[PDB]
Amino acid sequence: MITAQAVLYTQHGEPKDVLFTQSFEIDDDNLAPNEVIVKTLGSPVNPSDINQIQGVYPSKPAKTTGFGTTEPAAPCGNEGLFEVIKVGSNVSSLEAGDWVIPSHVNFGTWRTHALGNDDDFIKLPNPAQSKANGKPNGLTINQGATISVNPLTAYLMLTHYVKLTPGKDWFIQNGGTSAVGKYASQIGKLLNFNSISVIRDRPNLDEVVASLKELGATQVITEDQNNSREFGPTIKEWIKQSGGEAKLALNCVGGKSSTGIARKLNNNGLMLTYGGMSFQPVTIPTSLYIFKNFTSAGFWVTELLKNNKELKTSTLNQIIAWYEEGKLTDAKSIETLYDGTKPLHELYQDGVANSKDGKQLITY
Amino acid sequence: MITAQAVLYTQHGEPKDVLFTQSFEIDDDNLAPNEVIVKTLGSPVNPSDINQIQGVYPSKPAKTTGFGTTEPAAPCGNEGLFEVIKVGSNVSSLEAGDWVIPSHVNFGTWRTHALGNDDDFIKLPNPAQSKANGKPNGLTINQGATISVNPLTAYLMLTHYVKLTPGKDWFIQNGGTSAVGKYASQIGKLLNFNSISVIRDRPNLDEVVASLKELGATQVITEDQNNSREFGPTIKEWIKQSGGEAKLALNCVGGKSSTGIARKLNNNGLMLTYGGMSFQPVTIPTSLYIFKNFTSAGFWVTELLKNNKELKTSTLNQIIAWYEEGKLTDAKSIETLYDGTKPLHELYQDGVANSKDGKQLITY
Ligand SMILES: NC(=O)c1ccc[n+]([C@@H]2O[C@H](COP(=O)([O-])OP(=O)(O)OC[C@H]3O[C@@H](n4cnc5c(N)ncnc54)[C@H](OP(=O)(O)O)[C@@H]3O)[C@@H](O)[C@H]2O)c1
Ligand SMILES: NC(=O)c1ccc[n+]([C@@H]2O[C@H](COP(=O)([O-])OP(=O)(O)OC[C@H]3O[C@@H](n4cnc5c(N)ncnc54)[C@H](OP(=O)(O)O)[C@@H]3O)[C@@H](O)[C@H]2O)c1
Repeated sequence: MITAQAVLYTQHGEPKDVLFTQSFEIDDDNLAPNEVIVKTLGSPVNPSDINQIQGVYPSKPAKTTGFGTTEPAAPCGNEGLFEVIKVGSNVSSLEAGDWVIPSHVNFGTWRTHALGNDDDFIKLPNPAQSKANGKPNGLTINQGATISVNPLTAYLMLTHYVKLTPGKDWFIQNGGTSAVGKYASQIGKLLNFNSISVIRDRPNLDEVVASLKELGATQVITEDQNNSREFGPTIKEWIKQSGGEAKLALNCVGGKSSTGIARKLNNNGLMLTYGGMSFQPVTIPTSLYIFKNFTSAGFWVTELLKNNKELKTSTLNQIIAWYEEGKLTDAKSIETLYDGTKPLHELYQDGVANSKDGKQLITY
Repeated sequence: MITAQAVLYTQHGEPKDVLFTQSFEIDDDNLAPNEVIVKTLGSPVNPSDINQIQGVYPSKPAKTTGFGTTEPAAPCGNEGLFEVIKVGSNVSSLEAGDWVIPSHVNFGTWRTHALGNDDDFIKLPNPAQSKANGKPNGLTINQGATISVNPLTAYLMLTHYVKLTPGKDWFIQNGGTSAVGKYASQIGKLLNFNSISVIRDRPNLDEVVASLKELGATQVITEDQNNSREFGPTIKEWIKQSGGEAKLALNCVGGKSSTGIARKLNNNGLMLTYGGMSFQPVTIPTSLYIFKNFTSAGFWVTELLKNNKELKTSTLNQIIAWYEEGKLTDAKSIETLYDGTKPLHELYQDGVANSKDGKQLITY
């Protein structure tokens, strides 16, 4: 008989307002033949998780009484890393000790345990298994807990929409310091795509520029350079010299930033909007559409991979392989350990409030 | 020897400031074997013509001294209807009396005459020729003079990008009172597309609404209604109750208007931006891209048809056929006749100044 904790809400709103923690019990002695019990190792706070609770994200778990509430309640969090604790009599694809992520969104990963069927999960190698398998590296908890959204998002935006000629063509991305952006820089490096990362200026600009170039940005500019008519020819020359074109823009900021990166594409450019961190709309001069044949589209990993297990699997497999080979590193998280002294929902509330500090991971 | 008149400018700027009339001589007796002389029958004042004169349009005729000026000067106007006055010895694609339009932009149509080669012109049937061909109608001067831009633009936007299901699907367009808008409404009716036209409010709204519905708009709303969150569900009902979807948005306004019509599309909607009458940029909420898989693109008839003679021909032929069959009517022009007493440039300056009154056509 396991006592678990889950972060719930019964009504949408700001996480600081509507979240609470619900204790509930899992009976490890009553597993159906295809059922599995998992224990959470870590799960991040993503913007989508927050948007989901706020009610402005049209993919969400049902509100149910399943965690022992009287009011229907929804769990929180869409990705995370779990460890298999026990499996039913008919489960052969998972065993105790295995690492898994949810196979689908809306599973609720802001909680200590879960009961599910074996097909609710996708197996990741644990570090012991990686090492036994002759890999130079095993996954860290943060790498496994964050493998399913941001790395896939970067990979798919860079490969699924426009073919960049290796060693020649460019993508331009804003939110250069974001977790997605750091994955995008690395994957650009691994696939030999040139890239410009746009970041907000900061006192240690030089340090951050150096870090992003190491990850794999070709050039790094500030949003002020992004805004600059004067600086524009600098960017054109970079591209001219490469013999390639700027064919793809990645936008998770909106507002002026989206305008700026759109302007820097060659004619017949494509922008994918995948976030709006500024809360400002995507703003594009009429002339880009008419005269430069700019196209502005969206990207939603959840929808793309909704009914494409094949694409999810091969992408996820590539990310796993890169980690095991040491070719990819994670967007690092600020980690907060749950030990039962402070209610679980307060840790996540803190993670939401502190997300400005950088990606937050709640660990167990 | 023919004495002609051309509207020119030596320096870019507002038409009211920079235009003048230049007399020039055309020799009707010494034509090269491929050369053609034409007499202008009518030419309209279009936004792009003004933008060229203003120097804010990326495609413009070269400044030249060929009209007999000291300073180099450019001609004005991109479309018009001409009558063939005389052809060279090797010309067999055109005869005297034939009706033609320019085959390419930047021809300079704000003038009485032109000398060019036969391939500078595209033949339309004159009313004699339509009659002899058994059509119930021949083209009018305004229909010929304005056939080459706005109706091709409306047709191509409606048919070249997304397939609307006849009798079911919708497009939504702003600038509903524009010439292009009025063509689109009719072409929508002819192809059995449902549509919403968004227009600016005005004293005679009821009359304008009736007029556009007569042309073919299924529904007409004001920009206020376009902006209204409360009115939104009413528009969604129109589309849902028809059994179709709103798949296409046509934008020539920009700004809040572009936002509003984008919001009315179903998932996987496409917006085509073909103008920016508000001078505000195309503004799209991030959520439409991510969650509605909205796409925003451009339309420039000049670029699209620039190397697609077959598509241009097919479209032009259909527009001609509908006029001939009496199935399509022109967006009406306010016509100013040049009798040679008032300087030609003054007629066009007036046309420009009065273009807010509606499409202006100078006739000869
Ligand atoms: N569509 C999808 O499928 C999908 C999937 C995953 C993620 N996303 C989106 O990707 C974006 C980043 O996600 P993440 O997980 O990588 O988050 P993250 O690690 O927390 O990074 C947040 C980023 O936003 C920047 N930022 C914050 N406020 C800003 C502002 N007002 N103007 C400009 N930049 C601002 C931050 O830059 P600073 O360092 O300067 O503060 C940082 O780069 C989010 O919009 C998220 O919703 C979308
Ligand atoms: N990209 C291409 O290939 C292409 C081809 C043809 C035309 N166009 C563009 O299509 C547009 C219409 O051209 P047209 O020849 O049809 O001109 P038009 O007949 O003169 O129509 C002008 C339209 O603009 C509206 N308008 C004017 N000022 C406005 C403002 N501040 N806000 C909102 N609406 C405003 C007018 O509405 P009101 O009645 O209320 O005044 C009217 O609907 C222009 O932008 C033109 O440049 C583009």
